[PDB]
Amino acid sequence: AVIAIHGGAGAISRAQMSLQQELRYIEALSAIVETGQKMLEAGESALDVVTEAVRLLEECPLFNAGIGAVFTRDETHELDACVMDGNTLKAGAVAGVSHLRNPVLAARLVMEQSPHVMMIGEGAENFAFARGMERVSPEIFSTSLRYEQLLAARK
Amino acid sequence: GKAVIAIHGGAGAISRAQMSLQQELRYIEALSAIVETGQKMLEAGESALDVVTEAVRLLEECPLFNAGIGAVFTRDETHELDACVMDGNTLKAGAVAGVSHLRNPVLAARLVMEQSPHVMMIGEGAENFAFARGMERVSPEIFSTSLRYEQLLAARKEGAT
Amino acid sequence: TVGAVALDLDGNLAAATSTGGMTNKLPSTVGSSPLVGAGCYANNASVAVSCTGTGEVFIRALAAYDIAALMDYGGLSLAEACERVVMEKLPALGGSGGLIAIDHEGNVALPFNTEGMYRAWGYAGDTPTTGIYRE
Amino acid sequence: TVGAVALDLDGNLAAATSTGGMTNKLPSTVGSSPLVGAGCYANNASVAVSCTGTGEVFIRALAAYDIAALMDYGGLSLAEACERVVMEKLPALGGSGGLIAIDHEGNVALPFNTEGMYRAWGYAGDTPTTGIYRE
Ligand SMILES: [Cl-]
Ligand SMILES: [Cl-]
Ligand code: NA
Ligand code: NA
Repeated sequence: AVIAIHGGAGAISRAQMSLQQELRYIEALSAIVETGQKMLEAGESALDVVTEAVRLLEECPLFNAGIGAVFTRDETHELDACVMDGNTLKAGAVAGVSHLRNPVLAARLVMEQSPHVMMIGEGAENFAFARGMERVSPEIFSTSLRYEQLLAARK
Repeated sequence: GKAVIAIHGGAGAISRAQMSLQQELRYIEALSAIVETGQKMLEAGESALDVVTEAVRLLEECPLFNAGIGAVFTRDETHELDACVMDGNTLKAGAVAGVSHLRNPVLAARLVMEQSPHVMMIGEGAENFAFARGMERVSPEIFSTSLRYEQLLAARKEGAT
Repeated sequence: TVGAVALDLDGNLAAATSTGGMTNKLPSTVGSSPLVGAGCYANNASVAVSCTGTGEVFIRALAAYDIAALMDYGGLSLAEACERVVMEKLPALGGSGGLIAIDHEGNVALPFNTEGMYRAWGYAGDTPTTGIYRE
Repeated sequence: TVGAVALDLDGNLAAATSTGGMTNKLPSTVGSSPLVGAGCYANNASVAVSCTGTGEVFIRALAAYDIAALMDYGGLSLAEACERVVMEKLPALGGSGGLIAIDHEGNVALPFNTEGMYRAWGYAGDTPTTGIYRE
């Protein structure tokens, strides 16, 4: 039994970070793989383990998913998630959602409760709200760090 | 290897009991006229990519087939169209999903492939991208046919009046 | 759903797929048609595929790409690959439908597991073949 | 982008991928994350994959499924399959990024061609490994 996680790949410079900044990432990554290793150890499903690990990465403002989502060219947030169950080969996905705190949870909902693999935009949101998921403002995903990265990407 | 095209206008429950020869011949006529256009383009040395684009635009135009004009109805009695195009040479692709205001989705899919760093756009944003590049806005009403409407009524119960 | 695949005189493959979905569908839903590798794929090394049928299943099975991978990596012929995906793997998942496939050698296959598939094909400078029902 | 893959004590593989996309992205664009076979794939018979990086490339290459196909049909090992996709085929399409993969035999791989990939893995009942930079 085994888990891996990622919090995204790309242009990270050692020159751009203090050890104390890098340690927040290492601490966040260890705490989430730990949660998953314990779930696995306890006999939780691969599906509930990747769902919880990605919901935690979503909650963590360090990672570009849920809270700490990057900003679009329009200074908005637009979130996408997928889950796939290797046992049934069932899959579910949402794209272009702004009002769902945990997209991977809406993805799971679509996988379990939709004839379709994929829903988009307000329709995906309304599907999720029709099944008890709460509506949030896109403002909750916004962080100072990701905003400054937008201005730097512009500038 | 010989230049060649194939086309489809969808798969499912087609029964011979359901159709006269003259009804089947509307489909055969439409399918021959589209493959023939594609075989002539190929014969002339036009690209596979331009050929599958023109063939799918013709299938969209033909109200017999469930794409563009003659699209089925949603539960909401409008039309929501999706298309993809892929170039086996460059492995470039373009796709739109959830579009209601573009006459020819496979043409918007081509636009995304050729005129963006993107593979896929969705909903109003896909349409706005397309309109910003000369593509005309249409009312979803243009896709609506009597045949597809009657199939919607056949597939449901009516709400109380 | 509608689709087109082609091999040109330069040996280039291409595929395109367009749809209005399923009658009475929930709005803001997406099937295989706009999804690279599900309802549309083209690769000069392998094949061009347009699919039509149960959207949910075509995505889960990656039908279009699976034809290409069976041929590219498994060394299956187009016919072998199309039989495997359309007549075995989609039905095992409850997938009904079909596809049109042309390989880089100009082989054509128009398999379906359904009652019919509105279909046509033809070599350049040659008379088209058309079909609705089985065979 | 964020991602999780897991093999449970029952031999089940599962994958999940979540993102807010690319900084400064055009609105209504869709990268690999919500697309089965591009940014997320799982199959008990093969592998679970989450991907992160240039979405148009991950989609065009079907990165997640291509790991599964290279193994199932190409007879590459997980390590071989992850090397070939991330170090050869993504760059060939102008693509950068990485993925996390676990096969049904418990092999784990976390390839990336980027400067870093925030990453972590651990067997059950065992000490996790974490990484940011290369090696
Ligand atoms: Cl026939
Ligand atoms: Cl490191
Ligand atoms: Na987050
Ligand atoms: Na049409």
